[PDB]
Amino acid sequence: ANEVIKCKAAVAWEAGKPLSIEEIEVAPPKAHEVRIKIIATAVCHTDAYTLSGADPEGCFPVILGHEGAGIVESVGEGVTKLKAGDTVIPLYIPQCGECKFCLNPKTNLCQKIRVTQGKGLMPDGTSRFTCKGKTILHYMGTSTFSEYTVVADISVAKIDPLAPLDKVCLLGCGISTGYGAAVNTAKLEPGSVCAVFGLGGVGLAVIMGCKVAGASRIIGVDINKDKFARAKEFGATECINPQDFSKPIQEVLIEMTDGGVDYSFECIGNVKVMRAALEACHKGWGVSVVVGVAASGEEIATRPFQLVTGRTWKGTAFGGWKSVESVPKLVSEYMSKKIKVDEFVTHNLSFDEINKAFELMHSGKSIRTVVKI
Amino acid sequence: ANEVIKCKAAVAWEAGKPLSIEEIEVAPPKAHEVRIKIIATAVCHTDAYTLSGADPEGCFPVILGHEGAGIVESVGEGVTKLKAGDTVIPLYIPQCGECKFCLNPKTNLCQKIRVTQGKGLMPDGTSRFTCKGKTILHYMGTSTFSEYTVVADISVAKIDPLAPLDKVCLLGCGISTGYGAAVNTAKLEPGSVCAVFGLGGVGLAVIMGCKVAGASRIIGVDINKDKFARAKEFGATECINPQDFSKPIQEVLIEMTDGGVDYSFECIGNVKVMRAALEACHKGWGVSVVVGVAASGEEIATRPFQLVTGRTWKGTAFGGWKSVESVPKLVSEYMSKKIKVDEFVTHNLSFDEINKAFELMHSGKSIRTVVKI
Ligand SMILES: NC(=O)c1ccc[n+]([C@@H]2O[C@H](COP(=O)([O-])OP(=O)(O)OC[C@H]3O[C@@H](n4cnc5c(N)ncnc54)[C@H](O)[C@@H]3O)[C@@H](O)[C@H]2O)c1
Ligand SMILES: NC(=O)c1ccc[n+]([C@@H]2O[C@H](COP(=O)([O-])OP(=O)(O)OC[C@H]3O[C@@H](n4cnc5c(N)ncnc54)[C@H](O)[C@@H]3O)[C@@H](O)[C@H]2O)c1
Ligand SMILES: CCCCCCCCCCCC(=O)O
Ligand SMILES: CCCCCCCCCCCC(=O)O
Ligand SMILES: [K+]
Ligand SMILES: [K+]
Ligand SMILES: [Zn+2]
Ligand SMILES: [Zn+2]
Ligand SMILES: [Zn+2]
Ligand SMILES: [Zn+2]
Repeated sequence: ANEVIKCKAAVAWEAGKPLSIEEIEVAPPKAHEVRIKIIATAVCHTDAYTLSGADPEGCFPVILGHEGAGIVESVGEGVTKLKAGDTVIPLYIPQCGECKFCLNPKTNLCQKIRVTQGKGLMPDGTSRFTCKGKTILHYMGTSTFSEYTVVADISVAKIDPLAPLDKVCLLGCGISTGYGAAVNTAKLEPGSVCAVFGLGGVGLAVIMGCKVAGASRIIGVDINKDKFARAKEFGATECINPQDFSKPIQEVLIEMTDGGVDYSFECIGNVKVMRAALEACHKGWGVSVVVGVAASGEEIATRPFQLVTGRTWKGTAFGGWKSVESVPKLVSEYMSKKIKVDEFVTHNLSFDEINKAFELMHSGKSIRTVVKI
Repeated sequence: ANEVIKCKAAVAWEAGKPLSIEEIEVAPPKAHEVRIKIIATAVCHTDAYTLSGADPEGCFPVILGHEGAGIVESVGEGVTKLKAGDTVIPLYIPQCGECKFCLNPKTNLCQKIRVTQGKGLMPDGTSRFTCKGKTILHYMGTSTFSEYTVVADISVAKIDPLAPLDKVCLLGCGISTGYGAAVNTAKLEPGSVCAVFGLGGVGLAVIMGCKVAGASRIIGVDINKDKFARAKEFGATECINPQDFSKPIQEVLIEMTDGGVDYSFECIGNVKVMRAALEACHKGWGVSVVVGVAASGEEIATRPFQLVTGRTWKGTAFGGWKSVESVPKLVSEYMSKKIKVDEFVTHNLSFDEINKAFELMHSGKSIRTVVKI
């Protein structure tokens, strides 16, 4: 029988405060739920955004984390596709395969459990986390900052049992998104001229995707020149710092590409840079893809003339990958050396030092920090 | 030998005043130029905007008009594809077929003569119009408000001699644009749910295109309910007036379609409605195409969230048709009865009554007025 598990977890008691390593209780999985033992997890800007209290959708107390990889500890009633021991990756974008969205080839945004997930609850409307007598909320349907988490069965990707979990946990978000933005959303053709704004883990994954697709030019853009070396290693043909120019970055890109790039990607979350990314696109056929998540309230803008004269403005969520069916394949692409993963890991920490990952992220000195549970 | 031609034309001496029927001189065609005898010309809000004086690029004196059909009166040196007698349609969007744009399948925006055309001049930098001792400027590279006009040899579509010129003159603008917006820019699939904002000639052509593509639902939107009857005749499954609802129009549409439309088309030129059109699109795969030409300086806006969650913002110019090769085919589709043209004509006038065409536009009681030269 599946019992209540007593384990450690990094709890976010309140907005604006660091995470606290607490002893918590994890209820057994109910019908169509899966309990997972998290082996490794990474931290992303989104976890920090929610933690800051700036996220109008954020609620506390809560167990954050959405970039993890683990092993199935037990499954609830009705679950047959998964079993104890399976190697998996929690998914914040599920795939029920039955809804209006899963049935449509043009999207990956399953809506089956979005309502409850937004409230930090399981599909049945309750939470499996408790701590010191209080209910602790789930986050993005994953809550990877715990030794053991419980997710909806449609929020799980079964992967290659040989994949090193302290590496593939990154496919839970950043890598997959940037890579998918290039090959799924933009679908850039061989020989394309591209520009990538923001050279963090996401931008690097975009560059990686542009190289896989055979781009002829990949121009990285970042105000932090320390990001350049790794950008080139990933495939950037050149990097520029908007701070070195006196004219708008879009004019610079237009100037160095004889009209503008074929595809641009904003991987920062700056509405002003998003406009520049669109305007840096070549007249007639340029396509700009928004990947960054802007603070709530912020709006993007430009003159309709930009679209009338040929440019297209797109966006992407988790690289457009239908999660459950795609993630296993991304793991296989990693195992076969088609895509990189290890190269995104810049720092490693133990669970007790989880807050240092947030510090490294804000010091701007890391791409991705993997936390060993 | 080609001599100077004295003829009648509707001259716009200054902004904010009615066109003046004058006698003018039309120089012969220089190298790579074609002089055309205009048989019929229509009028649309773009001609009126320039005349209003609100166009930051409107210069006077000028001979307006960009919707025409006629016969080649004579050609200049080096012109061998066209000859006197050919039936043709002048094009404000040329097709040199040799520039980077004409060679790229994703666009129809030939740039070979845009600079001079924008200055109301032929490619050689001069004008062929004179009147009362004053040089008169060309307009949109067509100047169809004259018995005779001269245009670049790459601004000409050779069409079926049997086509009725007082009809196909509308294919030089509105009809082609709306139709193309649906089948070239949107490329909507059979069964698509569509919304068309603005039911003028452009919107009706979009509806016509949606029907040809096999759209399942076509919702027409306009603040003037008198535009509804004809919209339904063209294929709209229903029409709604934004004024009849207290909620923003995009909220009404989302409600009416269980999520939003698959494709929306803005055929007005109102940035606020352009935003509504985008937000009225369905999450995950919705696509909005801006067809309307907004006033200078105005800009469109929305929250990047809209793009990140699946929507796409596009625009179109002359329906994306590579002008020289497409117009003849569009004429053929009309001849074959695949598309409508005659149904767009709401009024007919003689050349001397040309100003009345503008009066009809202001009263909002016309789609297209055809002026017989
Ligand atoms: N759409 C999605 O599904 C999805 C998925 C994951 C992440 N994201 C978003 O992607 C964005 C990037 O994630 P990340 O982990 O790579 O973040 P990151 O902070 O590590 O990288 C962002 C980079 O932007 C650079 N930058 C900041 N201002 C700049 C400017 N004005 N011009 C050029 N560069 C500038 C920074 O130096 C940094 O290197 C974030 O907004 C994240 O929330 C979106
Ligand atoms: N992109 C192109 O290549 C291209 C080509 C031709 C025309 N255009 C532009 O297309 C637009 C329309 O051309 P047209 O000939 O059909 O003009 P039109 O005036 O005949 O049509 C405009 C319609 O929009 C309706 N309308 C006005 N405000 C509205 C609102 N708030 N909500 C709903 N409907 C509203 C008007 O009542 C009218 O029925 C103009 O901007 C024109 O310049 C663009
Ligand atoms: C770590 C980055 C995660 C941010 C995810 C961005 C994806 C937005 C889609 C969520 C909205 C929806 O599913 O209806
Ligand atoms: C009849 C009015 C239509 C006016 C056309 C609007 C399209 C503007 C695009 C300009 C073309 C270019 O810059 O190459
Ligand atoms: K593509
Ligand atoms: K399409
Ligand atoms: Zn992340
Ligand atoms: Zn689903
Ligand atoms: Zn017109
Ligand atoms: Zn050209």
